[PDB]
Amino acid sequence: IDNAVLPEGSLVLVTGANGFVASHVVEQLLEHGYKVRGTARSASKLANLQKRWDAKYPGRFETAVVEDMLKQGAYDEVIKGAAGVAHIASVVSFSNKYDEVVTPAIGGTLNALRAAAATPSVKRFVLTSSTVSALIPKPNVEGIYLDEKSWNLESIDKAKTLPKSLWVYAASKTEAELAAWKFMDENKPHFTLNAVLPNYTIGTIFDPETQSGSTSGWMMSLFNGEVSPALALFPPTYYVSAVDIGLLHLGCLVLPQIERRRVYGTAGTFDWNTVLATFRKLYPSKTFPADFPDQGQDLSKFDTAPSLEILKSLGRPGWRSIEESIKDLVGSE
Repeated sequence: IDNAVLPEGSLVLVTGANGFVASHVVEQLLEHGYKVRGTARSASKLANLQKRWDAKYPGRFETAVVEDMLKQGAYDEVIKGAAGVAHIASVVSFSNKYDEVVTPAIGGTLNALRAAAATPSVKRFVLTSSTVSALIPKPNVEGIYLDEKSWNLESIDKAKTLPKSLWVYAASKTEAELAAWKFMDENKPHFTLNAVLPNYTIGTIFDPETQSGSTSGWMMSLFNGEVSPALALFPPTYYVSAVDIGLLHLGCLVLPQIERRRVYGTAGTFDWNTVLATFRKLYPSKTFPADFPDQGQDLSKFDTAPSLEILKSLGRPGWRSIEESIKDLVGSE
């Protein structure tokens, strides 16, 4: 990578490396010559992914165990020697008290930032956030533009008032990311922070046994013919390729021109009927559900300027298409 701020072969700590999105961040780091120390709550969580990375990138991936993200000193061992940190682990609480969800969300974010601030070798920190820190999609509503100053302030109220799950998740992601930027502003540490905000990530599932509770796992369920009533809870939104998400994290870790940015992972709009149409083109002889009721379309637009700058600097023309992203997940013919 031209002008990479982390020298080739540098070590990057990736927390929560067994997650679906996180595993694509790992893969792109390893693909570009970096060493990765990937954490999980137990070594068994990473066993299958470790075997893949041991074959594909021998000697470049190391499993690490961080059982408790919230513990003081949780990262004291695994941060050592790291030049970059991709913080993809999070504590997701299902408590019916708002503070019991938002407190560990913020705490897990700050715990990693504090460890990085205490480690002089860390030059770059990338936080995995979500487009829900900007908005929950509003189908068929015009005039919505999201830029790097857009925040889901609406979600905090709804999470405290509604007698839902999506709004509570949105509020916790919003508060966690705000706490990260506030940490940088209060403490002015020696490293630079960027955040990647994926929308609906579509790509290859490297380990289906453990990664099927993910955006791509739910899509794979539909490919196999299942029609959960829960599909109606997903509004029309933007997709993004899993490879592209990995590249966006890589660019946030190594590209000199990307500093203090919120990088939207928002390639194009889609709904479940777009997915079904793509399935039918990829597998014309496979049986798929007929179209779902119309849910409207996402008419919002995101400022993807830093995202496209990253992709171009990394040798990509632009976003991977939804057809290619879904093919990465399900194959073709």
